[PDB]
Amino acid sequence: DEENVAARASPEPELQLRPYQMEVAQPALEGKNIIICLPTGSGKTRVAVYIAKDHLDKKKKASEPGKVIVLVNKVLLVEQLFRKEFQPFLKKWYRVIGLSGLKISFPEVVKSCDIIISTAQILENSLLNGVQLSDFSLIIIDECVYNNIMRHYLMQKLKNNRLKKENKPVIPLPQILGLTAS
Ligand code: NA
Repeated sequence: DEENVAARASPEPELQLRPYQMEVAQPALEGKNIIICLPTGSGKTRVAVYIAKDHLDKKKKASEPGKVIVLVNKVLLVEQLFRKEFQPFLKKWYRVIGLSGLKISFPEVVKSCDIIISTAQILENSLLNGVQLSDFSLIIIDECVYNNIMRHYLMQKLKNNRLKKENKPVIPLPQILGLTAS
């Protein structure tokens, strides 16, 4: 019909999820740390991008810091998620970049961009050594390397419990979104 004719001439990618995908995303949309398990890579990716956009939109509305890092475990996945997914979906609203490993610096992409696609190793190197976990409001972990990052998170949670006891400000920690297909 008339609606269908128009839709057939509407080329921009769309980020409307199926109801099942919405159901499994819901706790992440509410800001809860969670794992999402989906049956396809394309589905997992679309859900990740939707959650990232929702997250950053809410932070902007609330005048709170918003910055997403997406961690993968292969250099080729960095360029894929950057150029084929997050950039085409969100470039209208957010500064997206992929960094895998020559002039571009990881600490500087963290300062200047809103969605950073990188490897777990690069984050871990920047952390275990320029960058802090608190810099990010959301960390998306593909195929949920990660033991050290997770220990680091948990230790900051423990440290925050001490800071609270001491009537000192806590250090902000990101929401964690783990993905697995499937
Ligand atoms: Na799916």
